[PDB]
Amino acid sequence: LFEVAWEVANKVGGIYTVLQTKAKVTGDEWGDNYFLVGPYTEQGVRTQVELLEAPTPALKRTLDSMNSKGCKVYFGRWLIEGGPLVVLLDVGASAWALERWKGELWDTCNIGVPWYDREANDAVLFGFLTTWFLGEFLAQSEEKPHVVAHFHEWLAGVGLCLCRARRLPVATIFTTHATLLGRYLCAGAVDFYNNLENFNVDKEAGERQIYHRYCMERAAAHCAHVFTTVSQITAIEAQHLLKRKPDIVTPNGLNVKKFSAMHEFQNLHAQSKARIQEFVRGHFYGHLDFNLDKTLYFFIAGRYEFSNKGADVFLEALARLNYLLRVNGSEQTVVAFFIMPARTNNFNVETLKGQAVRKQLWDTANTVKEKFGRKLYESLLVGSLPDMNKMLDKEDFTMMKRAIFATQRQSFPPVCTHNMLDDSSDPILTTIRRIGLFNSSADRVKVIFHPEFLSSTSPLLPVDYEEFVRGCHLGVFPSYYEPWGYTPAECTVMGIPSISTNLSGFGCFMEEHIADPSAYGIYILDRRFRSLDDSCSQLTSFLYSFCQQSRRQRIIQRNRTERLSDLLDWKYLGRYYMSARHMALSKAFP
Amino acid sequence: SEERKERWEQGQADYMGADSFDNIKRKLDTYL
Ligand SMILES: O=P(O)(O)OC[C@@H]1O[C@@H](O)[C@H](O)[C@H](O)[C@H]1O
Repeated sequence: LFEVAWEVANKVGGIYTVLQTKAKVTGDEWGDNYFLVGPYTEQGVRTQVELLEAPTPALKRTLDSMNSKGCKVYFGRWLIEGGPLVVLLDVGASAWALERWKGELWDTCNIGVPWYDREANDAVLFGFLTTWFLGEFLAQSEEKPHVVAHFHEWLAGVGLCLCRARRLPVATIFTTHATLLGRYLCAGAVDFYNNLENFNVDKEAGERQIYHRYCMERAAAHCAHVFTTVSQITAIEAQHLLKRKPDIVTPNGLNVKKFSAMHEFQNLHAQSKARIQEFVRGHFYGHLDFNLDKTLYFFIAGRYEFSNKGADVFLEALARLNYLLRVNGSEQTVVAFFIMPARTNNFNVETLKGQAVRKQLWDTANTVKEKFGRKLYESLLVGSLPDMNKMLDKEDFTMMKRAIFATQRQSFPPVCTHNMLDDSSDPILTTIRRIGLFNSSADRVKVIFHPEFLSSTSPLLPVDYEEFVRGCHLGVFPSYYEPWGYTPAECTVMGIPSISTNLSGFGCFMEEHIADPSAYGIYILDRRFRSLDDSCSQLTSFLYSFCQQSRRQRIIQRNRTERLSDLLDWKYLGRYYMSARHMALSKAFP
Repeated sequence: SEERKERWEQGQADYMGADSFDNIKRKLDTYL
């Protein structure tokens, strides 16, 4: 089997980890016949692949022919789990025959590529090199075995049709991840999911300069023996856009890091949450007037996309929840984190000041408690009891009093833990100001914006992304245009409830495999057949419902959501790949 | 076909002409 992908040497997308995790199961299935094809990169040979100068034990002549004919190729082992047998093909080794190749490419699949797009030319030459390698291999393989070709990415798939143009007896599988033109559709201020039946595809690809990319994407999809797509909604949009119904859906699987004990994922949540509290205390010095044992932590993560990630709907849902909580007379208060990496400079002076004040209060408490420990030790040694008539000392009260005096503050706490480069055009802050969330004492919803990836090297919040995710109570991911969705899957594996939509690939996948997806904590929405107001009202209702449960009910919900990690593991998702490969083999040669 | 060289060389990408996608469909379908 041959895996063809452009993300073997560079980590530009999530395909890298998907392939790395799938390599173990694919190798276990295919023995020593598992080969992977990828481009050669100067930056991806140092600590990314162990180059094997020795010839392949089952393949010696083709490498010699390829090297003698001018092109340069390398064999080796990918520095990932399992046993990978990877080949790296240089992009400049055969850069001297682009004109001849495109001259003989006119009659094959009739694709044209602009001369100023280096990436498209590199993909085209990669496809030519791959089809040449397959031709050489089958010529030198004595035609004894049968070769199956699997393609994961559209740049790497351009050569697939080339194989179909050479009458090569191989099984052709085309797998796509997302539509490139669909990404630009969502920014056109035109409804996309409710108009899926009518696309003027040719022109919208034309004037937007993405015509040829979609052209060979659709050519590869049509020419392939079998076509696969990541999720159900992505399959539907491919059918209504590429005019070809995918044979089967191929959701992405993720390896799960099991623990010795089932409940350990709870303990990792217990301590990590504490690390959050020490932060929020520091961010709320002089305004800590609410019980912190009755506080809920919500968060939304991922790339800084406003409409495509559902930040706005989450914001007005939280505003509605705040309005509702001020009429029910409840004491529950929620804190919402926005891990939205944006462009920022420096830190916020007030936030660091709050951290320093918290540390100073801790130091004062430590000194007073050490003095109390000394006095109590002496009294216990003499054989008495502390009557608290000497712990006053008439001196520690002075320092504690001036500490409390210093803690006093008049201005409101800030909403950002950084300093925005621009503030008149930042959507998040404009929406927050518009809806009226200023972290006031009378409010019941707090907003914390941290436009930076969480890392242990940061001065404030000394935790990475994984620990912070494990510390929260419920992740809200109201995705709008999300092909598959990795963050909700990661949260589900970690063992926390999540809120998703059927529009997202993960939500659609979960909705069609488990009945009644409400008792397991995966709160599904409906942004496809409902208006924005209905969706936000349903989200507010879900948020209130989550706020309604007790601690025991939350423990039940998290425990039940933990058991769903086995569903997303590759051990279960490999069945779809097996079915697709078997169907391709049957279609090619019985 | 010669007049179709430059149209896909520097990126004209004609779409209301006689070079639509179906013009590639009805000759690629013969490949299988
Ligand atoms: O999940 P919570 O509602 O925040 O409960 C708080 C903590 O949750 C889990 O870590 C454990 O059950 C702890 O025993 C409990 O103290």
